[PDB]
Amino acid sequence: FVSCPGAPQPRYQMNVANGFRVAPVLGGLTMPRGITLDTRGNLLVVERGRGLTGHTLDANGCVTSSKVVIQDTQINHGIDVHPSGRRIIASSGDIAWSWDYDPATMTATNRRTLVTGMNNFYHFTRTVHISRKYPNLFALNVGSDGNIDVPTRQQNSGRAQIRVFDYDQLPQNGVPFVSQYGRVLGYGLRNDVGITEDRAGNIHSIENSLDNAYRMVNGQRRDIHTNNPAEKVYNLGDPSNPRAIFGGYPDCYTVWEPSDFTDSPKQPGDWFTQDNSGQYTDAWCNANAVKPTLLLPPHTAPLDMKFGLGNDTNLYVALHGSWNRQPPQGYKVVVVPGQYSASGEWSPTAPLAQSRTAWSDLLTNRNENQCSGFGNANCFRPVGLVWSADGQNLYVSSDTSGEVFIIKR
Ligand SMILES: O=C(O)c1cc(C(=O)O)c2c(n1)C(=O)C(=O)c1cc(C(=O)O)[nH]c1-2
Ligand SMILES: [Ca+2]
Repeated sequence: FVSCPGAPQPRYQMNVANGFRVAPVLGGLTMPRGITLDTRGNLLVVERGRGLTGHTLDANGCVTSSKVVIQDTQINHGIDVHPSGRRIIASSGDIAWSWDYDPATMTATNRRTLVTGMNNFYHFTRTVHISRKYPNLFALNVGSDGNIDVPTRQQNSGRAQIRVFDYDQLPQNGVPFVSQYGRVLGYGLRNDVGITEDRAGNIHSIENSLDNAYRMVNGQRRDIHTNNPAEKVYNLGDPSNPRAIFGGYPDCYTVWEPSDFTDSPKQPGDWFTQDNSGQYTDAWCNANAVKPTLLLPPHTAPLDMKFGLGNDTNLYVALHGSWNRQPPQGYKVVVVPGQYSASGEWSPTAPLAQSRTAWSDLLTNRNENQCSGFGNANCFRPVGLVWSADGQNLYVSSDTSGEVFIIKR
């Protein structure tokens, strides 16, 4: 395999790990965000500002034709296909809807309003994940309204949190996100755009953390943003038994670089607060917040993740790349090694405190540190991931470059 028939050349230099090949399958798309595959293996793409587009595939996984499945200017990221293959769910910043779906023709009909009132202008993606273990259940993310959204201390803020809804219980015209139907799976989660599940049905989420981090040291503001805080994954567990896991936000953040913490020694994965005073101190975080399972580098901006299939026991993560770091970093797909229990529960191989070095590059730009976005510096910016059912092809969207790629074993 070298390339897909009729597909455009990649816009940018793309390097891949040993044993893989990469090629574009789609170009010139309008802000392609979330992607998935239906039950007949067709590719579905949210083209933010256009709608859901549907793409038939050949035996190599190349795209042969495209059509508009949902003509809608408001759906802006989230998309999933029910395990039955006969329903899809997609969202704007404000509302999640379902449609009846027929994979034979990639046709969406009979729109139904599910969940309402979610809009904010700061973090406006509403990631959708339908539980594969419990197919009547679906999760929705609502990120914070602001870098440090203090009201998110309360669950009933309806922000920086993921709720699980039972489709079969929803009134016909839908429900507010903050309602008894939206059961809090995790809160204190700044912006958890990437959501997936392991083979046991546990929900794992991945977080975009704090911008412009500082640490108060003897009353002076130390700028620690270059290498703090960590991006991170949470294991939110069984979505049929939601328990409102507290992830720490808006007060507690996760150490990436310990050398930024001179007042008292820290390890990667430890909690810190910006001020370390009043009620919400470092010690308070230790006693009250649930730790993530693994770390990824500051500002890398994970937007999706997917587990490998079959005998591939890795987690794959799309890192959109930073704006709040000099030099920039991310702009890649990475691999995190792990293992499964007998029941299919995934865990990373590295202990949390050793996880800074545990990931590795799968798909990269020429040099992530060269990706400023001014002049000729431009890079592909991974957003969405999906594996083919045979585990041989991994699709990757890049919103700002208008591309979808296939990574082939
Ligand atoms: O720290 C950063 O440099 C940085 C970069 C990006 C990015 O440009 O994608 C995001 C974030 N942070 C972030 O915190 C966040 O919630 C976020 C959401 C998105 C998105 O594309 O949906 N990008 C980013
Ligand atoms: Ca950030």
